[PDB]
Amino acid sequence: MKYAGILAGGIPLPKQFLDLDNKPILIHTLEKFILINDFEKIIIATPQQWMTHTKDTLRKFKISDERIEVIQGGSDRNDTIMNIVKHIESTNGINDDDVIVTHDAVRPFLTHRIIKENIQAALEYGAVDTVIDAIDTIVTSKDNQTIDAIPVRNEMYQGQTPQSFNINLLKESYAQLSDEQKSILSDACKIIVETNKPVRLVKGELYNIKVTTPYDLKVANAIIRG
Amino acid sequence: KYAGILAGLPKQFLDLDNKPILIHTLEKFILINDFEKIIIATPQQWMTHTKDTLRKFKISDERIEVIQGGSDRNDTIMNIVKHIESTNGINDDDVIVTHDAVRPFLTHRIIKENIQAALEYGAVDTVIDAIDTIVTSKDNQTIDAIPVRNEMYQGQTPQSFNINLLKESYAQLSDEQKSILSDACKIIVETNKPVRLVKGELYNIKVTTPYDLKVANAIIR
Repeated sequence: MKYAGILAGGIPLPKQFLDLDNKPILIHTLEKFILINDFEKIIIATPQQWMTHTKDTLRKFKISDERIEVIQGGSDRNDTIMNIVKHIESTNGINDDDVIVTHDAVRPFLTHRIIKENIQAALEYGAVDTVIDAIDTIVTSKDNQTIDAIPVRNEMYQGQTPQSFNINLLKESYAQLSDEQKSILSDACKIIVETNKPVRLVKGELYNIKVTTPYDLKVANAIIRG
Repeated sequence: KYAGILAGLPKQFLDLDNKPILIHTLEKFILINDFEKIIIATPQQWMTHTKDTLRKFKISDERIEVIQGGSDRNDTIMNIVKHIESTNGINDDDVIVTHDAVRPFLTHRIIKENIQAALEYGAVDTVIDAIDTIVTSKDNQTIDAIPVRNEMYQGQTPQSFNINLLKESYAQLSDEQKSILSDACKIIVETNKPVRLVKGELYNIKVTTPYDLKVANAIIR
């Protein structure tokens, strides 16, 4: 079975509640998932502080899909994903072949194609990162002052989301980490990488941006109209 | 201090809010008086159009000169410095701020900081902190590594240099080696000199694709 985990983080107002053509970013994102019947549940995890606001917002914009549930997020991105896993486990149990497609609420421009390919790659390979080829040259620095290296450009990618997993694999790898590894690891796919399992790449889109700044909001208002 | 604006219908003539990208870029350099010359290097076929475009948009600065570009980006940078050499000579402390014409959103701050860093350290890259997690891959299919997030930056332009240092570094390499390293700061790196960082802006994008042009019109509007 296939599940969606929508990560709706905190911060005056979290950016997923900003308006994009008179509809909050969160609603744009959710509408993309509602149109795929493959998902058994579509779970929005958000800090307690924003839970009622999330529920109210879904109602205001006539979201009525019976698969949507709003739950409390965790202490970091990965703890939030594991809260979603525990919610699925408590309500439906977990099957051998279950996959979860996790995705940032402030990325409203992912496509049907991206979601369906994430599901298929998660079933085939167990772990999936959505990335694009680096738009600008990647430059590395250990001191925030001088160049350390300029790596080979065709090997560099910028990560987006979704990030998708066989759920049992994600549980086993998260259990396989160190309290320090859990403690500093802020990427979900790094959980898999660091327990030395393969992570497949799904190519994103240049417009699959994260809306975090005013500049992003300007671009997002342009994207939403095309 | 010299400006070298690299101009490869070419994308720098595409309209951005009803004014070509090249003019947007040039206007930021014209408002910095430190520059002794502002040189636009572009292929022969585009020199008069370039000149005409500057006249059409009331660019009236005696420091602007349009010269013939080179066989690649690095050969064009060296065409610029050789033009500077033939016209004015080179002083010990001369710097050049090189910049892509299709990056119209650089700021006064960025240019001024590029000037200080070139005078202080000899070589400078304009970069921004990586907005997304950087992932590496050897097969274009599976992750190889996820490097440390705070060490990752995205390179933009300007890239600015003490001119004698750049002459010396380009002279000590192979032109085949030069072309396989087409980043100017990568060539300085490979000639064993340090490169200082100046922080750009998230909007200091290059306008190369139709999608980029849409984003650029969104930024400006």
